[PDB]
Amino acid sequence: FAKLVRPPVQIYGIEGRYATALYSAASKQNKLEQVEKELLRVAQILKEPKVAASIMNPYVKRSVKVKSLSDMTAKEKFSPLTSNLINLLAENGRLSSTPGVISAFSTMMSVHRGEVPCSVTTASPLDEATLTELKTVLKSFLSKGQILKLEVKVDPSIMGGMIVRIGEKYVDMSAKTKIQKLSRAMR
Amino acid sequence: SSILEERILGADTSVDLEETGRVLSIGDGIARVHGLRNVQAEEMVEFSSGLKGMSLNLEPDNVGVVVFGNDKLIKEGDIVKRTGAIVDVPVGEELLGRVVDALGNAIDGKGPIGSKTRRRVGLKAPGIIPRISVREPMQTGIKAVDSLVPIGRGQRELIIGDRQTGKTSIAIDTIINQKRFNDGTDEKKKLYCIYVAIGQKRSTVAQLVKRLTDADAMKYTIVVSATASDAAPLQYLAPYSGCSMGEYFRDNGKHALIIYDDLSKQAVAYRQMSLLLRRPPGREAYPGDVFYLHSRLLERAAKMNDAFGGGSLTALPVIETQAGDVSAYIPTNVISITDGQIFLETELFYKGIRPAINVGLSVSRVGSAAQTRAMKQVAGTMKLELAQYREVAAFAQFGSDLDAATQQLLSRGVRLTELLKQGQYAPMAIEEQVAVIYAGVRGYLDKLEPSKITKFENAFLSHVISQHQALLGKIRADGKISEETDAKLKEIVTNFLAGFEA
Amino acid sequence: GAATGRIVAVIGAVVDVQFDEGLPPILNALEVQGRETRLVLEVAQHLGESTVRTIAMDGTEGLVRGQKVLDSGAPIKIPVGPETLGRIMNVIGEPIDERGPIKTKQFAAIHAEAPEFMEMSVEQEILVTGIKVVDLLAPYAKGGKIGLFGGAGVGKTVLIMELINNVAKAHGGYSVFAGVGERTREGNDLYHEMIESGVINLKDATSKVALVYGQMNEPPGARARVALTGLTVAEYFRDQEGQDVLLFIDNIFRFTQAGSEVSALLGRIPSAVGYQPTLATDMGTMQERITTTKKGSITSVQAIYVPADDLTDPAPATTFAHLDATTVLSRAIAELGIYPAVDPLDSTSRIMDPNIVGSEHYDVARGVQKILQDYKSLQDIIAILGMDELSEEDKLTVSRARKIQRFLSQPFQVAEVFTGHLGKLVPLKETIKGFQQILAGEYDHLPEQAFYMVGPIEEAVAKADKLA
Amino acid sequence: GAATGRIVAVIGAVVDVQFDEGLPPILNALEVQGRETRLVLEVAQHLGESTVRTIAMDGTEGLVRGQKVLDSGAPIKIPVGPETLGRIMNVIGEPIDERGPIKTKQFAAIHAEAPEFMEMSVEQEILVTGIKVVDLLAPYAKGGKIGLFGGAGVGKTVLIMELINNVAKAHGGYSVFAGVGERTREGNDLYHEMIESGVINLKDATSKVALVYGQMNEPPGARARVALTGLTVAEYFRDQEGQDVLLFIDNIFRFTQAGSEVSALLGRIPSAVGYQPTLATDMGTMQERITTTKKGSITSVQAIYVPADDLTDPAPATTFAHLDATTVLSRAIAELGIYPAVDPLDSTSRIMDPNIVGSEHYDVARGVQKILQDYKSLQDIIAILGMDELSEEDKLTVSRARKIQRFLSQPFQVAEVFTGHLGKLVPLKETIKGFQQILAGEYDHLPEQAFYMVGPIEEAVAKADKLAEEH
Amino acid sequence: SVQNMMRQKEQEHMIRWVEKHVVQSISAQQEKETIAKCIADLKLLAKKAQAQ
Ligand SMILES: Nc1ncnc2c1ncn2[C@@H]1O[C@H](COP(=O)(O)OP(=O)(O)OP(=O)(O)O)[C@@H](O)[C@H]1O
Ligand SMILES: Nc1ncnc2c1ncn2[C@@H]1O[C@H](COP(=O)(O)OP(=O)(O)O)[C@@H](O)[C@H]1O
Ligand SMILES: Nc1ncnc2c1ncn2[C@@H]1O[C@H](COP(=O)(O)OP(=O)(O)O)[C@@H](O)[C@H]1O
Ligand SMILES: [Mg+2]
Ligand SMILES: [Mg+2]
Ligand SMILES: [Mg+2]
Repeated sequence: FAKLVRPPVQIYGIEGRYATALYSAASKQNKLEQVEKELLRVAQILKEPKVAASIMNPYVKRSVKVKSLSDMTAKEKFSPLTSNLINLLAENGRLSSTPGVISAFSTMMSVHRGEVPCSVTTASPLDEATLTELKTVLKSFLSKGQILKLEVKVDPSIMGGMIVRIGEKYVDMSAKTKIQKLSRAMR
Repeated sequence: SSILEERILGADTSVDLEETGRVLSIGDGIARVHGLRNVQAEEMVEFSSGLKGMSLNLEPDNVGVVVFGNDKLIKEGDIVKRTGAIVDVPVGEELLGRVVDALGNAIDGKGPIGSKTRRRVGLKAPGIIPRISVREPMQTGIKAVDSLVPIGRGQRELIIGDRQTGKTSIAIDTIINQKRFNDGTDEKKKLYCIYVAIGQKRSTVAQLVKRLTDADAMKYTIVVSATASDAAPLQYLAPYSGCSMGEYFRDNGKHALIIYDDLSKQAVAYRQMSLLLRRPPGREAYPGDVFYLHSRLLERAAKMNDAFGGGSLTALPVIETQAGDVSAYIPTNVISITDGQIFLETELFYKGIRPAINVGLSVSRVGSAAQTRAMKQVAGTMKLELAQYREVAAFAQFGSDLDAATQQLLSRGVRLTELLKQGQYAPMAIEEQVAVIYAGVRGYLDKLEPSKITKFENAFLSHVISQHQALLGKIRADGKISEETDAKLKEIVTNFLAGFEA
Repeated sequence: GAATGRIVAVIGAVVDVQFDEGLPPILNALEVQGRETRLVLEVAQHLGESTVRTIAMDGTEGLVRGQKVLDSGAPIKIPVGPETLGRIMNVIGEPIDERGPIKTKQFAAIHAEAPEFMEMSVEQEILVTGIKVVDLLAPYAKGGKIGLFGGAGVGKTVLIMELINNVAKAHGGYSVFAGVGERTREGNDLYHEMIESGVINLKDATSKVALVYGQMNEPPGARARVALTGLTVAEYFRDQEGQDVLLFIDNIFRFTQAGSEVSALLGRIPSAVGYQPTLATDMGTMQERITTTKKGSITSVQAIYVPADDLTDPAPATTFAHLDATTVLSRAIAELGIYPAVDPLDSTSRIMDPNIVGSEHYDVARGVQKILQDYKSLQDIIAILGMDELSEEDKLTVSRARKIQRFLSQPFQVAEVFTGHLGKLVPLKETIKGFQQILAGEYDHLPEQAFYMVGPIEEAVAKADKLA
Repeated sequence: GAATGRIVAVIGAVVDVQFDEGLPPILNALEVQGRETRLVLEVAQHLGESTVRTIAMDGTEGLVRGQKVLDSGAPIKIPVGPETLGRIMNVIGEPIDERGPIKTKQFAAIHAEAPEFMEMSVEQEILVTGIKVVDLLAPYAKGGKIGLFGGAGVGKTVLIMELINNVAKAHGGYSVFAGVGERTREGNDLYHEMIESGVINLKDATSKVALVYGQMNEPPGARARVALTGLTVAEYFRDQEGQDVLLFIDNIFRFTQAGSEVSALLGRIPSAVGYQPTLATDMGTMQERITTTKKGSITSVQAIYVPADDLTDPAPATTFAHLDATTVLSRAIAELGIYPAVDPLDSTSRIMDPNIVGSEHYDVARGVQKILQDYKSLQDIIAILGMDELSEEDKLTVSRARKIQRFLSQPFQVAEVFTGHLGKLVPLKETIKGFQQILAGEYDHLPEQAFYMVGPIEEAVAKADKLAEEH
Repeated sequence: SVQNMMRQKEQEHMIRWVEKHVVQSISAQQEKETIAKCIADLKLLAKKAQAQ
């Protein structure tokens, strides 16, 4: 056997077996930034009431789901190493988990330049003068030549603060600090 | 009130970045946590609500975590934090006279314990160089223990038997009986004690603190308590925490004692806690390393050499067995870790021998025979006179008559058997033991009746403490029973026997 | 409407349910919409990515996938108060006496914690019952747990119908009965025997006993939780009213037998002979709330079943650490005819003590076990060889310990309808006096058929007077 | 360093590592970085995608995933040679006695193969230890293999520390004591019982023993490889130097039993009563390296714990074939005060043979065992008929048999702190002569209490005169 | 024994009065929360500065 390029996520399960065999095969010949553009076009033709009618049908035939997608994957735009991959999943019986692999390849390819975004969870939204700081003072932490991304979700049970999660960091400043006043009642 | 306001100004609201793992499941105590990259094994992790837990399994996808508490405040999607410390409990002499839970928080309500030093529950037993042999005695005050099956200081002795035979009472007369040394003057005859309650309901442990506080026994012990209501990772952690307060004493000079009541309930808290972590079962669904569970515990009970401090740490593990069968799985794995045993039975308890000790089977590696010098004289001959009895005294159906030949020897046993019986929560001393044992082996009781020897004992014992106090002080001071001390006792038994029954 | 969920999988009584936002915390209640009756699901697990696994209280037949499920917000709550007396309930607290609703001012959740260390009461006394085997050898207390271990067909409930007939009449406070997994005609003859005898009053508010019932027809998510229901009506009468309540439980084994029937389907590797991995933590969370405390006093009497007549089985043999008294019954005793078939050698107490039970009583206690053990320790030789190869002293612990076994059998009040013999109650002081006259040897001429099924000791010489 | 792997899964004492470049073979050693103590992991399986499954030799606390792992290129390499005498050593070959390091010039990797069929010395001898049950009924052999069975508390640490006194001081060759998982208390006596007795000398270079100690406070992967650090020091003295060695191991059941503690965590289906499915294979891989070839000799004495006195257990009953001589201690005999507890009707040797020990030694020890099996058929009659119903010939049997049973007992020298008696050491020519006369009838006129705890038969008449004078 | 029990019943009520009253007092404020956010920025601005 041979050694392979290490993906910077290393997920597990039935996704990350096939979603690393694709990352290692396409990182050879430097086919990396191209192949995500082709995997997002099979990511639209999978959801079709004739294509998805037999991509998850058990009772069609073991063989005719191999010729029907191989004729489909080659003619319209592309003939890269993905045409072998769709032929590889279909030859094994893993056609049901096909949307799982591309959602697994996307999170594996995103970290090659991405951030795994933070999650500010405070209140009803804010103005521009207090948000463009937190979209810039959250860039002062990382410092590795990167372009940050973010999510926002509103929760009122946190009464008077904001929680944020840069990766797996969780600097919590909120109204948990009422429960921390148990030490007054704790002798 | 000034107390609540001063507690709230001393509170520190420090904030820092944690290291944090989202929860993926929570059921029956196990919380498989996504995230938690740099976590150690056996690290203490802290949930959001105030709970606490210990990450046992490491795995590439998830991280198995068991909870010290209750799993109903924890919902999928929670936050698990990082402390940064393998699991440790407070330690010191400042815990003396308290009842504490399995992580060192007081459940008596006398307040916060002021403790300064913290010691792990997973530390290592000392090896071959820093020990020494067993020089000293440990007095229990039982008369069947101190004479026939003695226990040195630093020796693991196993009290084994059924339910409701005397296993807890044997190890609580021992707690009471060291009252006389602890108010004395020398710092090398004391014995500080520790009781670990595993799998016991709170209407037994709050009742044993009563029995230990009228006799003022609680001023020199600690009670580490993990009741049957606790989480199954809290009954597993309790003897490893109680043994680590014992090694404040032993690693600083003094002498400790520790009772595990019991160790058949620290095993079914390991069988359950490590089946829900998906570990494959062994025999009786016990894990692979129940022998490694008990062995890494019972080897800290050392006896250090005198260039380290010379301190000792006795241990008295209790084991409950089913139907009196000693060939089970967890009994035999712990018979072969301890130096000697005390086999408590049921047919001894009911025929009348209480404390129900099988003195035939209660073997003991004698601990360099540190019985004491005077007891060696009277219980050396007692050991052989009782052994001579047991070979020949099991007929219950007589046909022939040999009063010159056999019936003299078996009359010496029933006078020494009915001498060995005792009461409850009233333990003797050693020179009050030498006196009453002197009168049994020297033929000074063969003209009584055996239904009057228990009555003969207390009238004898009250006469010697009252009228003969300077006699017994020459046995305790000089150690031995001297030949002139043999002379003075020869009249006292016969003067009392002249006017005992009148 | 905090959350909406659809059934996803159904295996027996373990319904799976997926939510979309607002996951319920563990041991909430969920309401299944679209049924004729009430169907309440109680959350047990959290299986990952917005999906819970629940255990259902009633039957699950007729459920389809996608069927909606609504979130209550709270655990199973029941109406508790002084109007609960004389009413029968089920696991979710609905009146099954067909006499209309139960209207109280407050509601009590099924799941609550245990009392602390510093809320325990240590004071012990003696509750004299009127049974010779229990008064002499193993005395009950006033505020402590009691167990009645026994097989199938020995007498664990005829014995519990006496400790109502002797203690719940002369009681001053209230009373609570619970039926966990035993048969339903016996739960009907406790309604038509407490209405006739004035304990249930159908017409006003002068009733003493409460009732709670989940029997052996329910699904096993109900038998696993009916015992926490009668345990909650017997805590309001302790903490908030401050009374002295009794509590009779029969049978408490089915809290555990019907907990290893839903533990296989939750995805758990089994422990020894087939039981759940958590056998002895759920028992120590139910039993740690049945306590006497500083605010009241509950005097528990629990009947316990031993499977296939085995006392080393893991379900009976972990109950023993939670008791104070113990009355191990036996089968081979009851083949002779000694009823109540109590094992005198296996039954204990914590108050049998010379300072508590009195130093005269304590010596008739330990002195009658000594003569009983010595009859057992010769049964090897008597069975093979014969009676006639014994000494003369050990033909006098054999003939005196067969007069003592027969003088422990008493006719009960509840058993008059079986055999037609008058139920006898003895006092305490006439049993100590009546055993010292068998130990000292005053009755050594009377036969052994005269000490059998009589009350106080003067009937033994009267039965001996009859046969001549 | 090569193949600096990384840790992924620490579940118990079974760590799995993942290698980027170079996969190491089975049975190697791996070095976990960044720890102040030395933790050694040995490779055991190859899983796929370049991950191996190892076993730690120490505590697995503080093992964070993603931690580097080096590789040495060989199995564990201990010190060996002549300078390892009077020392105590670890499983991975380190000092544990605080005397400094072991300065040797030769290392031996602990995984070797059993010597072939054409390197097998065939000769038998005899060996005299001094005990009247060993030398009469189950005699040893110079170069044989000797196993000491029996339960817990019957006398195996005494009978093995008495033979260290008897044989291993009057011997020209060397000895090794390997402690495979026993009480650390008992590993402090024998270190000090042999400093005052000259076998260990702490200032000069004339010691004659080497110690290997990994005890029962150790994780169960390190209690499976002190059985092999023993017979790697005890093989350099046989092969390389042409000497003669003695092998003392206590206890060898903890080698098997510590392989059942990591079987299912490795990934195997467990066999019968709970043991690993490789019982008689990992055992016989080790018990064939303890042999006498044609370059030297080894006389091996191993203590064998029988769990719960159950001899038909699979851990002892697969050890009865790797041994020449079995001495089986019972417990129903040591309850009668008889010491050594050795069962007369269950011990057995190979050289009990009328062509090696002679046709006078053989006729005696086949009449001692024949009168003791004649006893047990009478003990079932006594329990019903009583003693004074028997005939006058059968009364003569019970009296001699109780005289023989008491004469098999002998006061050891290491019972001078337990019983207070004085020790014996009986020669072989007196052992045969004494037992020959009790069967004849030349001591039918004595009490039985003369024979209890004596040496030669001439001391058993010097007691029957003192009993009659003090009468 | 009466002096101590009436202190214990008073102590728990005194705690819950301060605790249950602060829930509405922290909920009503709307101007100081904007003050509370800028210091929460400045704490995080201070927090990343000591790391790197
Ligand atoms: N020295 C004694 N003499 C007579 N009776 C005793 C003595 N010690 C204890 N007992 C009695 O024996 C009974 C059982 O004792 P104990 O509670 O210590 O047993 P146990 O086996 O520890 O109980 P458990 O099985 O619940 O742990 C108690 O009722 C006690 O009063
Ligand atoms: N005191 C008694 N006197 C006579 N017969 C009894 C007595 N107690 C029990 N029995 C007999 O034993 C049976 C016991 O069954 P019961 O007590 O109803 O339930 P369980 O099977 O739980 O013991 C009764 O039907 C009755 O025939
Ligand atoms: N000469 C002797 N013969 C038989 N037993 C003895 C003798 N001297 C002492 N003993 C006792 O027998 C016990 C045997 O235990 P030991 O041999 O040390 O461990 P093991 O459990 O490995 O057999 C010792 O505790 C000791 O007290
Ligand atoms: Mg106990
Ligand atoms: Mg019934
Ligand atoms: Mg040993």
